[PDB]
Amino acid sequence: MKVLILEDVIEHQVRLERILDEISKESNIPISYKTTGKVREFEEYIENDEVNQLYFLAIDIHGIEKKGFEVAQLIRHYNPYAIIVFITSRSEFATLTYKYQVSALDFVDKDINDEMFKKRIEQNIFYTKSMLLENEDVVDYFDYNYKGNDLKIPYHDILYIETTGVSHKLRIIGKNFAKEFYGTMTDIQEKDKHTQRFYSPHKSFLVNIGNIREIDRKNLEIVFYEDHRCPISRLKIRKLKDILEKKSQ
Amino acid sequence: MKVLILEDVIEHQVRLERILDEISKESNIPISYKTTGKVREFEEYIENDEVNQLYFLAIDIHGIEKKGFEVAQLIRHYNPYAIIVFITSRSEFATLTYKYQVSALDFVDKDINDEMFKKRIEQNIFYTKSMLLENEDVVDYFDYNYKGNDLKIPYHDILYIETTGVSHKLRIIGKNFAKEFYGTMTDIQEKDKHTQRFYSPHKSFLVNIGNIREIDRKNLEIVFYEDHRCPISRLKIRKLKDILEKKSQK
Repeated sequence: MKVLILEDVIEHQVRLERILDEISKESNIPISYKTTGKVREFEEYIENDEVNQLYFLAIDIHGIEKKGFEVAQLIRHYNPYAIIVFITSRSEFATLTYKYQVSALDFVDKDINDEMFKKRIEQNIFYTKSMLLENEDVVDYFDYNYKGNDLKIPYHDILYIETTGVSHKLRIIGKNFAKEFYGTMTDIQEKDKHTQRFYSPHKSFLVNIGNIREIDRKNLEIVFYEDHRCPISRLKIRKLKDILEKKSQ
Repeated sequence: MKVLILEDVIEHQVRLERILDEISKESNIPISYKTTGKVREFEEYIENDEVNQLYFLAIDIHGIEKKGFEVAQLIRHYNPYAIIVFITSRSEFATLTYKYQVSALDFVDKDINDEMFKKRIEQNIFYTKSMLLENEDVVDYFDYNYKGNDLKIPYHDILYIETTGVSHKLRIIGKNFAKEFYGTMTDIQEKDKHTQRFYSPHKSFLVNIGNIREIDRKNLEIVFYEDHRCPISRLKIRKLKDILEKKSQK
């Protein structure tokens, strides 16, 4: 379980890294952390973050009050599946979270005693694991785990998956979002042989059947809901999909 | 989009519903709301029933404080990335949403003026629009097929269907667009016999029942939500259109 921490104070940096290691041994779940006080270095961290990433964000970073809210908006803007948890001594800002259009899970006051502080961040780590893990009650969600690297996003928000120049990496593209994750296109197809939620119209494209609205025969394109004529389909590959698509009833 | 509202007080239930329809016309967003006072009736629309996009909730329901949190916990249990928005008079419970591990988008106060309230409701609807993909699960679409030629476009985007010079071809008229498709006006009426979303006010026109605002008796025309009065209605057919509007939309 990869986690990201933003803290300008060395005192609270050590404190959270200590509690994280205490939980990792007690709850028997592996936790890997990356912490920085510098915004620039942490901006490169969000660039190479997990799909459902847990964030431990401060607010008053290097004399700039509400700086953490600026990076929270930035994290949410690009990743709509992030888990933003605030950790600050500026307790009065709990009201402001909503005004920043960020769907934050928790707001932890760092002035609380270590015993209750451990219990506060415990809830957030436990929520993340229990959410990502299996769950039969949850609706049709796309869960894909490739060599430790986990993913869990709804089939509704998935338009298509395309290959990348980098080995064992794929790019999931949706509405107002695009993200790179570890995995192979052959592995998803082997797991979707019965579920049948995806189709490969191109050697480098893997579309979501549920979001195919129209097919452009003349331009060799696939039109998604809200006119996303981005993936290109081959004329010979059209025959198989069209019969499968028209058999909706 | 589909929105679920939980409110026991009628005074505040109708207040939000009125504002939901007001922004629906002003920002051309189709909004279909479901309001219930009882928790058991609201839980039914979540666990045993299918999808919804936005969830507006109260906290103090039928004398039960923090009940809104308990039911919000149920929505996040079934949908971990749903959009939960709180609407309540109890301002103090704002900092308490984090205790219930509910990832709420916004906490709205009920004691604030209707000017700032409509603007705060707007923000949550504009958020849901830019987030969720406009597919079959968000709104109902006009799925038409005629001798191999297929057309699948949103119903709210259609104002009226205008006839064209070339046979077995018709044109969709929108507030910003114009799309040509193959089909017969008689074949649409034959399929929309149970659906009843299209009316024929003229031999050369087929108007969408939903986007109509007014029926001009003086100039014998049909006026839509925006100033786009182009289809023509006749006195011979105007009587059935007038009663069908008052019956369905009330």
